[PDB]
Amino acid sequence: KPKFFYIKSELNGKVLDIEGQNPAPGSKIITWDQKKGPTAVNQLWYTDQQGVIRSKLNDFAIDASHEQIETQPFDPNNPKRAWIVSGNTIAQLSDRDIVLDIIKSDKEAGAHICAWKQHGGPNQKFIIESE
Ligand SMILES: OC[C@H]1O[C@@H](O[C@H]2[C@H](O)[C@@H](O)[C@H](O)O[C@@H]2CO)[C@H](O)[C@@H](O)[C@H]1O
Ligand SMILES: OC[C@H]1O[C@@H](O[C@H]2[C@H](O)[C@@H](O)[C@H](O)O[C@@H]2CO)[C@H](O)[C@@H](O)[C@H]1O
Repeated sequence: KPKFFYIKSELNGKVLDIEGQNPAPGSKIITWDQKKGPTAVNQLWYTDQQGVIRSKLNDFAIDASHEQIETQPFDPNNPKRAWIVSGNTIAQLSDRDIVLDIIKSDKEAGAHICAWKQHGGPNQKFIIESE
């Protein structure tokens, strides 16, 4: 029922990816080279009926409880787990000044992601790309 999308970095054209296709909670979200087709499941995302981002793989939310972002089951009363599309950024629903951010602008595949104060830099710039 939902249409899925990639979250693609303007820093290097790599996409957000649940490391190793791991459906367990606490799996790191990293940058990785884009896959197409049935194996792309851990790079595909959608927004739920309230507009909040989830993974196609396990319907988990993005979680910024730790320095590095990871997957966790969605909890509507945990502000660290509600992330939204906001123009060319992924923003924290509860604080729009906080966006997803490729740590230290690392351009290598496998880079980790953090929640950071918005500054307009290319490491905070993401394009939503329909599957
Ligand atoms: O390492 C990030 C990368 O992992 C891929 O999954 C690999 C896994 O890393 C490897 O240990 C196993 O032998 O094969 C899997 C499939 O190639 C993910 O597919 C990819 O999306 C990234 O998350
Ligand atoms: O650490 C997250 C934060 O890093 C900034 O980049 C810094 C980096 O932390 C530092 O080690 C290096 O010497 O200087 C970099 C450039 O100022 C990012 O700008 C910010 O977006 C976050 O990613």
